[PDB]
Amino acid sequence: GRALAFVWLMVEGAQVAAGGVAGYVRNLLDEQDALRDHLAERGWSVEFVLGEPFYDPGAPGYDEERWRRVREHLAARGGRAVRLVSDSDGLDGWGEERFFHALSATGAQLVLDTAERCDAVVAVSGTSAFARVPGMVQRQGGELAAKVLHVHTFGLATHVPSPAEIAADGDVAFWTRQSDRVSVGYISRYTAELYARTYAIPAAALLPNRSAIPRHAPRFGVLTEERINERIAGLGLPAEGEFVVMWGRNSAPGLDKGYHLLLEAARDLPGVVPVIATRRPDPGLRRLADRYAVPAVLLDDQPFTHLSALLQSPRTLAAAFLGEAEPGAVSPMEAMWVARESGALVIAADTGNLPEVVDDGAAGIVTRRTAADVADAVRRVRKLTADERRRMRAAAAARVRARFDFAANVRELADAAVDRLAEVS
Amino acid sequence: GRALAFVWLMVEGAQVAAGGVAGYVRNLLDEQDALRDHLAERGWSVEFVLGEPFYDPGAPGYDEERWRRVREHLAARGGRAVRLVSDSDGLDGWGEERFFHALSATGAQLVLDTAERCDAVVAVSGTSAFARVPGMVQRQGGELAAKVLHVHTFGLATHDTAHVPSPAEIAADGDVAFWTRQSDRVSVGYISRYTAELYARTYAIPAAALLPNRSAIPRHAPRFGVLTEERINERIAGLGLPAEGEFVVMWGRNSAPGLDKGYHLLLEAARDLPGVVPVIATRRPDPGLRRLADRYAVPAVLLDDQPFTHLSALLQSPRTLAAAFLGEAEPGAVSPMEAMWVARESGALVIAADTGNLPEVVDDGAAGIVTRRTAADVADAVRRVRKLTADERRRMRAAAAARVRARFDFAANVRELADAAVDRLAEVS
Amino acid sequence: GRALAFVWLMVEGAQVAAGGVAGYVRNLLDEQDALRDHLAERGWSVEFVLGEPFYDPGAPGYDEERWRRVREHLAARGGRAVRLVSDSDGLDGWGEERFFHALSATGAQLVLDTAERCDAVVAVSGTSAFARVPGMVQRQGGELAAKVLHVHTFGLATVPSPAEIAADGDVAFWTRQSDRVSVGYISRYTAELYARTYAIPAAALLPNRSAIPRHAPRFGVLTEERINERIAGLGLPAEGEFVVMWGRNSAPGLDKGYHLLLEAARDLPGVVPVIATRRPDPGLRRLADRYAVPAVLLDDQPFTHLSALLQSPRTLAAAFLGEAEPGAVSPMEAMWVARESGALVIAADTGNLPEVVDDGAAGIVTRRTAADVADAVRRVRKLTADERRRMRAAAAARVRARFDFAANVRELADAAVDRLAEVS
Amino acid sequence: GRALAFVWLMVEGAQVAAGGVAGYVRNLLDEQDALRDHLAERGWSVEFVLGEPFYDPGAPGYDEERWRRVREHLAARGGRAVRLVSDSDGLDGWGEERFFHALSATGAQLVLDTAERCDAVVAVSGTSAFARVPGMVQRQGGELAAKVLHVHTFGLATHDTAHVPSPAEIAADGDVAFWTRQSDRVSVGYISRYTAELYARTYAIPAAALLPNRSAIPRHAPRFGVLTEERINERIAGLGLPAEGEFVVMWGRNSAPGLDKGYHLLLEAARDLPGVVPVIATRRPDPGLRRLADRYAVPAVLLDDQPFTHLSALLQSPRTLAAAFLGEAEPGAVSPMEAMWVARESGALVIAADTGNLPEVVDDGAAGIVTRRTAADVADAVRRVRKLTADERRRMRAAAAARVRARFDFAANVRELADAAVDRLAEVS
Ligand SMILES: Nc1nc2c(ncn2[C@@H]2O[C@H](COP(=O)(O)OP(=O)(O)O)[C@@H](O)[C@H]2O)c(=O)[nH]1
Ligand SMILES: Nc1nc2c(ncn2[C@@H]2O[C@H](COP(=O)(O)OP(=O)(O)O)[C@@H](O)[C@H]2O)c(=O)[nH]1
Ligand SMILES: C[N+](C)(C)[C@@H](Cc1c[nH]c(=S)[nH]1)C(=O)O
Ligand SMILES: C[N+](C)(C)[C@@H](Cc1c[nH]c(=S)[nH]1)C(=O)O
Repeated sequence: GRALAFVWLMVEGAQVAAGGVAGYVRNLLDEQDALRDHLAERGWSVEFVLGEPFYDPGAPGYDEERWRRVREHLAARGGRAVRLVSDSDGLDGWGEERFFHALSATGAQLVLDTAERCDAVVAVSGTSAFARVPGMVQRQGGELAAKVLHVHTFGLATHVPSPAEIAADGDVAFWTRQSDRVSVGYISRYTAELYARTYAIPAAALLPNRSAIPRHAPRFGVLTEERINERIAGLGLPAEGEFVVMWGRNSAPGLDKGYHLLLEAARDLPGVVPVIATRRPDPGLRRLADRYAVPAVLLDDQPFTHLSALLQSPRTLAAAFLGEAEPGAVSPMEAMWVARESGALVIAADTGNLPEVVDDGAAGIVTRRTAADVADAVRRVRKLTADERRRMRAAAAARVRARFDFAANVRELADAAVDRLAEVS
Repeated sequence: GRALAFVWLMVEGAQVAAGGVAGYVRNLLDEQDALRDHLAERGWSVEFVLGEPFYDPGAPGYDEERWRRVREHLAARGGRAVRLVSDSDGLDGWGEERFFHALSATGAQLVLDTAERCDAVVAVSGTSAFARVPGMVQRQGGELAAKVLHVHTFGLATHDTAHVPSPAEIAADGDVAFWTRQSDRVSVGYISRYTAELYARTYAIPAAALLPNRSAIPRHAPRFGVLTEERINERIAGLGLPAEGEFVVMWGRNSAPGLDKGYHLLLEAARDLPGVVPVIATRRPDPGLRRLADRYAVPAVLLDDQPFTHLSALLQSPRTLAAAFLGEAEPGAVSPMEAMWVARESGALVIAADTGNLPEVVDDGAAGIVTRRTAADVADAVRRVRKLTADERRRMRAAAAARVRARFDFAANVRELADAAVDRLAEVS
Repeated sequence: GRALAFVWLMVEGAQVAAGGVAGYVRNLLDEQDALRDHLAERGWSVEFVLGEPFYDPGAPGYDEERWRRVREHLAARGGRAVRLVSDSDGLDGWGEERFFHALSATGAQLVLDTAERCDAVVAVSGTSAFARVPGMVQRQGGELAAKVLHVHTFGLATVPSPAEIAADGDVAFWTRQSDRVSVGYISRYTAELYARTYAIPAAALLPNRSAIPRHAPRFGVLTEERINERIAGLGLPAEGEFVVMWGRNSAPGLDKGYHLLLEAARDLPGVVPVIATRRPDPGLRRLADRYAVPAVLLDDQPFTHLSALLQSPRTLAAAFLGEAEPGAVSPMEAMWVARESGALVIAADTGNLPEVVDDGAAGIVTRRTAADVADAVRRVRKLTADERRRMRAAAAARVRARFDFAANVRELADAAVDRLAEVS
Repeated sequence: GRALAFVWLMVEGAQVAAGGVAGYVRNLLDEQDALRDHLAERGWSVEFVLGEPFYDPGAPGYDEERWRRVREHLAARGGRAVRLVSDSDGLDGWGEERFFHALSATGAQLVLDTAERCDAVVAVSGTSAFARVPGMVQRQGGELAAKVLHVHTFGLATHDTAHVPSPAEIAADGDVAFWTRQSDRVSVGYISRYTAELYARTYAIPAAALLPNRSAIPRHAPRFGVLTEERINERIAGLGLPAEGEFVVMWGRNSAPGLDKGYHLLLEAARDLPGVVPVIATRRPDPGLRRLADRYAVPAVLLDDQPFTHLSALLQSPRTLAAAFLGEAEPGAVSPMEAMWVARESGALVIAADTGNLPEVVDDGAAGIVTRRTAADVADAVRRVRKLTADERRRMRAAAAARVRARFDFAANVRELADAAVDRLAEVS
């Protein structure tokens, strides 16, 4: 009576790796053995089942060898990776009604077939593509469905999504209210609040699946001053100036990252040099800096090795996250973590999950989204004594360890799911 | 800037009539001319448009002469009735994804085509089958969509039935809830206290997106006339009622999946009620209730396709103890309102289940008897009606009649909807 | 490279048994050991996988014990039964687009999961509910899909629902498009019909021909003692030569033709129609009296009593007079149970009926008029006892040769294995 | 009994114009008055109704002034233009199941709403997106459906593309093929020899359900006028053409996931064609063609959003050796007919892929050069054009122009459609 399975239903991560869902799957597999050991102590024998839509080898980001490494990793542990029919051509990984409906039907199939051979199943489904899985299983699965707890995560349609997304998320919201076995896995304090209010999700049906980073990954290593300086040598940084760093996607219609707010505020920050690394070159930001006579360094297509060096440089005053609400950005967590010994302190807008990340001012600086507010937040960082920066840097590093550690947060999900199984049963 | 159209998207009401939606269409057509006069005082020239799915002549409740009268009534006033494609047989006024999707698309079409030839449109869509209309119009209709205020109304997917709503119902009502919070031009018309609280608590719809469309009856309709004792006995003489016993009356659409009208509860309770004769009038014959009555050895009069003249007489007869309404989760049933009103002088008192809108109708017990949905509770409710003091029987009858006048008057409630829609339109401009 | 699986995708037959698909599943499992033996000698180790939509225990025909038996039968043989999500409540076993789409998606999933652990798969899918399975596997399954041969069987739309038309049009497209997609025809009639109606290439038509399990006890030869014992309660006249018909009542757009025999009996002195319908038929009563025809009209009769009727030396013929049906097995049953005595078969010239009676060599073909029926009966009466011997033997041999379930499921397996080799 | 409507259900042609369907709508409207006169002689009074899916102003090819012109053109003749709900954003004239199902439902609605006010309707539906309209009308429309003859036409799901048609395309065209066989009132309008043979061989459609709707051009349109050498040079002068080299011209909608126009095949072949300059004018700019030309070091001139005046000049210039049409499976392309006609005096000869309707257009080699769809064959085809004797070049140019006159004249071919539909209408009655 102790065979426990986690079924991870993910739109990418094995055959294809091209975004945040795939990173989640990879950190998951790195944590599998530790999670197995942890749950053995609670008396469960854990296996992992991974479900991913069939991809065509010509899909963007397809990697036959990554698929093979995933399959071997899970098989070596008595788990399995299963490619799922999605009534599609295999080139995308997203779609409309037909894609969502078929992939949810076969994701549900995988859950029930896993329930057939196990004693208990935690089905962790992600995105609108799998949002119908809980209702399909719980409506039709009979005694097998009563072995399953669903945790559906990674976004509910927010108030323009497609009709397919609206309907699928409306379906999972219905089933979360309807069934004791359907929970929403919230990725942040912000989405837990949003979904309770927006979808009338009951508190008892909200379960933590909180976004985090894998703190021990090599890409987060602390760098020496010597290595920092040789990595940033080709970035064209000025010999003088305190850097305030931002990076990410270019601002877009409906996606204001707020880079312009730093450039505007830098007008009133003598000795501050904005350093902004966008996905692609940004002529608009160049024209804005030239108009304001602000000496910004504007980079593009920078690798994280180089952002980390920038963030760690003693010349770097802060890292700024000034964008509109996002539910689960991990970039500010990466900044607080790689700067654990030197460099940036974090300035965060009061939107989305950012206040939670900087602990509402205890591990970083919160600002409203205006140039004057951002200017005042920058000089609040400059005003800190060396000792005060040391305390806030330590607080930010501790906050990542305490709240945004991937190993702890997936353990938190598993414990909550196992606890909820017992309570429902 | 004066041509205002109400577009009513209704799953029945002209070719087909079986339940409350069709009664609603009859009610608004009877009130249309008065509504036109009233809205003209508020500065609008009002036209009515009715969209109903094409039906096959084999459909239950089909009457092509009713379709003729409705189409001609509307045409004589410059309005129109329009039969709507729903990608189906036409043999049923419900369906799944294909039915909902095609009907919402063509209902959306009718809205936008009306918007193109008018200055403003109030699009009143009813039930999950049309719940996607607001989103289809507002997503794709461009400038024509900006002339429309949506009011989506009537029954919806809920957590209050043992039968789980279909995926199509769940998706559609999720879609319209999304659009109430996404669009200034998408409101829901609550038909009852029960649906209003459901919109806020289940669907998280903001209070500003709620508009009144409260279930009600046309009190002055001749079919609600008080009857003489002679005319009562005349009408019930051909119903096969036993010479002895007191009647508990029920009527309505047959129970079906997703629609538990609770007739079986009265039959069950009647084997503990020795002098009680259930009288159950369903739209269609119902062999299933006959098997239940037989199985229980319950003497019950099971009727079908009864005209309201005969139901009214049954409700007013001194031989009738009660009329019972035992639906699992009525969103906004008007039949208990009809009983309270037609019995204002004599006859039945109302027994109502403690679910859906029924407690609001009987004023939580001041205007009728509230019962849990079990055979033992229903039997105890019949006994409660029997044991009332004379003063309490008179008081409850008067209170029920007064509640219909104050809360469930169709002329008042449809004017409330229309005044709220005209105000909301002014707000969004 | 020797692991072969047959994946049978069926809307019923384990959790639920109500119609012909369930009977097919039951006869197939009885034949599994023989098929395994037969295919082992062709170099294949054979596993059976059964996929059926999840049913609720309240579904009509639900039997938890039949489900357990099928489960044990397949597990004992290294196979499995798999219940399939169909995005439905589990009460029906049929539905619309949502049901067809989900059930085909998970049917396709079961095929591909089977292909992952085997070397070759024959995916036998049935009815419009699984008709999208070949397309979903072959469009998206990659290298796993190239291990699969699809045989889609049990009906193409020939007024069906939009969902049936679309699903069957999809599989027709895929049968033309893909070397790995075949249509399993159940009769000579449907093989011709699908070639003409759906432009199915000849190389994509594969036999899955309807048949009966000849050796089932329900087809046992009865002594005259047992025959007379079983028909004693049927209210048969002391005199008269019977012409027997049985099956469903005639319904709108599905005329079984019972009235044609009653009308023809007006011109058949000494012939007594015996008609056993599913439910009582007051219309047939009204019509027998109108014509002063002495008919025996029965309802709800078990095959034990039908078989006794068909075997009685008093029975002249069994008649099958309805409009086109693609794969009726009732006339095969009549030809088989009368192999030693009783009825010879009269068949309308519709659907699979001419094939069944070998176009007159194993029975009497008739046009669907009362005069033709009466004439057909006269021809049966005219036959000498030696000609009746000839035709009864031809009819029994025809069932053994063409309508034997064990042979026809072997014929399917051999055709699919040959097709597999040819595609590689 | 004289009121006849043609309902044209078109995925583009008013709000949006990019390809052949929109060109057909334009040709049709210009020919409307002559069709009305001609059908008046056969006893019918004819109205045109146009249905096109709602588009957002951001859709490619959108022009609000074109929409207004079409709407006024039809209104002035007592007809109408109707934008149709398709349950989509309006950013694209295609989609999957949702788009197909909603647009077919509202197309069917427009057909039936037209049948209610007319005596007879010819419903011309185009492409897979409307292929379910005949079945939707005929299944559910009752007496109104009995006034309609359906003619379904244009591109469809085939086995002739490397990209497999989508499930929605396969289902919809399977559905119209079924209804063609099931209903006397459902025909398909073949636009080419290729689609006629495909209807019969792929979809088993009976020959009596096929009516002609053969792709054609309005030869007398001013845009097909012969140009002087001076006017040719003035129009080509602003296109950035190199001083030296002979041109091979292509133009059309950009290639897209289910639409391989073969532009890349010409750029490929040009690596083996030292004196040849490809000139490719796509509706939209096309970064990918520039990357391919750069990768191949081919000095192609890549144009976008060119007016037909300038394409005509390119095609007539003696510097132009050929116009190439290299689509994978054109159901009925008219662009080769435009080249054959406008170059009747000078300029291009036509190179046509050996697939789709293209071999029929060039009379299997008598009116142009047929090529297999490979780079090596396309380059061979260009060389074959160069090596023609003077007599054969002259003869081919004349044969090409004569073929358009004889087989691809729009005024004759749209009259042929209308006469065949009117004949078919009489037979079903
Ligand atoms: N005359 C008659 N009217 C009926 C019958 N069944 C239902 N109705 C009417 O149909 C309407 C039912 O509406 P409601 O009580 O709101 O329930 P709904 O049918 O579930 O919407 C009422 O006006 C009933 O009086 C019947 O058998 N005979
Ligand atoms: N002026 C102009 N017309 C174009 C362009 N691209 C396509 N067309 C016209 O659009 C129509 C294309 O129709 P056709 O050749 O049948 O191909 P389809 O687009 O695949 O239907 C023809 O009339 C073309 O001349 C362009 O870039 N400029
Ligand atoms: C099918 N259904 C969901 C059970 C509803 C549909 C409906 C009809 N009237 C109203 S309100 N809703 C019903 O019939 O009550
Ligand atoms: C999307 N599609 C199937 C590739 C077609 C649709 C179409 C547009 N015009 C015609 S004809 N068919 C196309 O764009 O050519």
